[PDB]
Amino acid sequence: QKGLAIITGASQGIGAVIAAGLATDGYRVVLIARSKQNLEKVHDEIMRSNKHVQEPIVLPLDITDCTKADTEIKDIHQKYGAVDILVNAAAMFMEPVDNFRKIMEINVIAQYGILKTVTEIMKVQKNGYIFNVASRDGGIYGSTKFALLGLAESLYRELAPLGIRVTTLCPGWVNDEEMIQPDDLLNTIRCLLNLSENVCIKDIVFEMKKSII
Amino acid sequence: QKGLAIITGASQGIGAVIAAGLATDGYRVVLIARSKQNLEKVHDEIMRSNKHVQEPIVLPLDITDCTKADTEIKDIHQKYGAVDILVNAAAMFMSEPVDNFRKIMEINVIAQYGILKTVTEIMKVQKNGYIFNVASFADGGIYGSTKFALLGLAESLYRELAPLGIRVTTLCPGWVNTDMAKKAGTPFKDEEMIQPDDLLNTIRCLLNLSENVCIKDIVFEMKKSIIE
Amino acid sequence: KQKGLAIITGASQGIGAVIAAGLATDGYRVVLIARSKQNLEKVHDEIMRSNKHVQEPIVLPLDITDCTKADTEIKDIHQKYGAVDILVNAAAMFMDGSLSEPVDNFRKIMEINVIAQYGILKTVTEIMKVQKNGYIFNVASADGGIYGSTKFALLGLAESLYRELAPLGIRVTTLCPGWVNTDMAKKAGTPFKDEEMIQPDDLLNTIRCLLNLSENVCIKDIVFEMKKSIIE
Amino acid sequence: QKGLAIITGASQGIGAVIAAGLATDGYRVVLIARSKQNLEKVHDEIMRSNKHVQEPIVLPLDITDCTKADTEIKDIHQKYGAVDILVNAAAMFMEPVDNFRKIMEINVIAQYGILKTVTEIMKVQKNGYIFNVAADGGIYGSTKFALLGLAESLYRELAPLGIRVTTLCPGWVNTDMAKKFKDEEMIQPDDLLNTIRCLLNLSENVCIKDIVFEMKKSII
Repeated sequence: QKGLAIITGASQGIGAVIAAGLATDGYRVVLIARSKQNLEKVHDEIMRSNKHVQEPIVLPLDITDCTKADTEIKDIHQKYGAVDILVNAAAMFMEPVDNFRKIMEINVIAQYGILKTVTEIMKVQKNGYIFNVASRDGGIYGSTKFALLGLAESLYRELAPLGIRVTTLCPGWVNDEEMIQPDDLLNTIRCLLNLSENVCIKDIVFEMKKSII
Repeated sequence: QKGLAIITGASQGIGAVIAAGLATDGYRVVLIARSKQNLEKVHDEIMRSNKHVQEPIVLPLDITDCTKADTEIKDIHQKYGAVDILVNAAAMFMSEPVDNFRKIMEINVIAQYGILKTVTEIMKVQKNGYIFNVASFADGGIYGSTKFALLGLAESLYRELAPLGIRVTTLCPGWVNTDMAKKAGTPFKDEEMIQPDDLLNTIRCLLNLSENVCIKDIVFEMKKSIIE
Repeated sequence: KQKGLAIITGASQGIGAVIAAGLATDGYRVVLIARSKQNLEKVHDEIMRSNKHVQEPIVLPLDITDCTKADTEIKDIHQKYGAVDILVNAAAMFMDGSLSEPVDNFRKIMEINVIAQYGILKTVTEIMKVQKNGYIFNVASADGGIYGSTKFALLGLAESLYRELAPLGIRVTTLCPGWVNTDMAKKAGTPFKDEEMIQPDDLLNTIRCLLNLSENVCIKDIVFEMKKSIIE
Repeated sequence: QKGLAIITGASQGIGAVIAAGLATDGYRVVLIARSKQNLEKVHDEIMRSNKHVQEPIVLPLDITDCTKADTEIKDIHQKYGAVDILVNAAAMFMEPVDNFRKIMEINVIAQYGILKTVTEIMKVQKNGYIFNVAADGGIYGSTKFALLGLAESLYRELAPLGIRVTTLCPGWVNTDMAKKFKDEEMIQPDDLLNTIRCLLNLSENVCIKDIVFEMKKSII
């Protein structure tokens, strides 16, 4: 647990909890989002709750701005070294056609841009771990949800032979503790990071007890 | 009485086969593809091969232009009546990846969404209809993302349209023996692949099932593939 | 290619009875398997009344749990009538044993549904393996896990024979319908109207469609859902 | 307080590694298998391997003998109390007809029997966790699916009762049960042990039906 940890949706909920979780674990986290108001908030807390932490890297950014987002990340790669972890924890953004195109762009294209950038870096490293946090209208939501899965699926198979691992975590509801707690997703990741170097888990599906029956 | 059967990618391969077949069965097929010229040929072949068939409607169209697609199809519906079937048989399309990824999503997913929205609007009003989807390697995940997005779309509509009386079935064949197969990178002999008629006859079987039977999808596999 | 023998289990009623009838009308010489000789004969007589010129159905009074007697009878018919083109496993699901110990009920349930099925399969597949051709069709349908386990065991069996038999020219397809409109549905007290359910003919017509696909086309399974079930 | 942790296939391989792991963690583990002496080994290793540990109960038992198994498990429950965990790590025992019948008895009928007994107990406690470790004519395939259908069935049947179930489906794991091709860089038994560790620590309302472990190698 020594290199950088890029985390989208880092200023809120799950992204924030995992950011503070890996920072405590030793990684140097890169907090991506927009609010150089909400991020710093995560920055200050992290380092105000730890005896010793590498200190978070506040990178205000709109990942939907693909070109810029790619520049920002590369720059961060030039200054602070290798990237060991990428956690896609950004919340999903749910005339008809125009809206569907817009939902695909923000939820899938942008994500693809980030993976594209971070994957080039990791392959040069022959190592790295990618974590995807999912969830679970004439098909808008479904098409978008599967688009991300199929993307994860493809990367899983082609990045494995190169030492890079991909795991998508699919929980039902998470924030009332009748749901899946954010710490559950964080601890499952710590477990993942600690498995044998040759072990690959495609994904893990988290279901709420109440939802089962 | 058999109404309209709209087929996309109707000028070549699987589409041309299913279109010619449904026309023979008695539907008035609407042939959609970019080339007016190549569509007229499928149209010609049909008239020629059938004694009594409703003349296919040649609709040169780029489904990417969802606005034009909606207008044209609704005009056809107003003029010819009920739309019984939609067969999405358009071929899968595949300087900068991110923009390339967008064009691939737009052409394969966004466009089909447009056609599906138009047609389902018509079918929802009729409280009847059958939608068939014909589906079919690294690259940073572009191919799989696109494919899964179509299935996710299909999955959602299957559930949403069921109660309205509209059925949806996605057909997933491995390599299919059409000219498009040879021009693609097919390493198998004609015989070894899934045949075009297999898909058409499966669609024929689906159309004949009782009204309340729903089959989300049928996966077609090559003996050869299983062997290997 | 002349049409040969078509063996149907659970042929005296329900879905099996309907498929057997249709296959007889299609030209196959059907072998009706079930325990009731009386009821098998009624099916035999009904088919002949529907069409007197059809190949005459072979009535085979059998308890398929008697794997040895099943093997013997089936093989004699193969010796007698030739090539076995089709096997349809449509015997109903025996789901309940009135006994004290559940572990014992689980044994009996597994014996009657999986081991028995395995037996029939073993006999017919070795016949088809010699022929290098044939088509096998399976009709699927707080237990403490007893039901679910028996159901998957059957699916697990089908899935492996699918891969195992494909290269031998033998195809396997499992049909998984929700409620089907037959007398057995009535016997099971279905809460649905007849038309609301999947009709028997849909399974029969789907089997007919599979039999006409090109020889190299393999479809492991087809799932049938009732509009209502989805609407619910 | 941590109660009993029942482990089948505890005398060797994965079950062995899982048993010693849970012992070190705090549970009083019941070691089930046929070889008494081998169960003893695990017992003593665990003993000498930890400064302090609840002493493992050695239970020489052929779970094939259902009635005896149920009895033996009830005594331990009577005598020692609550059952927190049940780890089915027993190996897959593999006229063909009668042979298939035997394979089902040993692998599925027997396991059902164990689950029945343990489930009854956890039912009352309203708490508990069950962990499953997963030209033939379809025998192996059938058996494997049978076990899965059972686990899937219980998964949603026990969830509302406060009892969780998770099936761990690994590929090749490096245990000496290596009768039969990879170079000691398969799945390590510790990976399964640690995964179970993680699952035990998740919120009590989170449910994970199964986890598929693959070899970076197997994905060519």
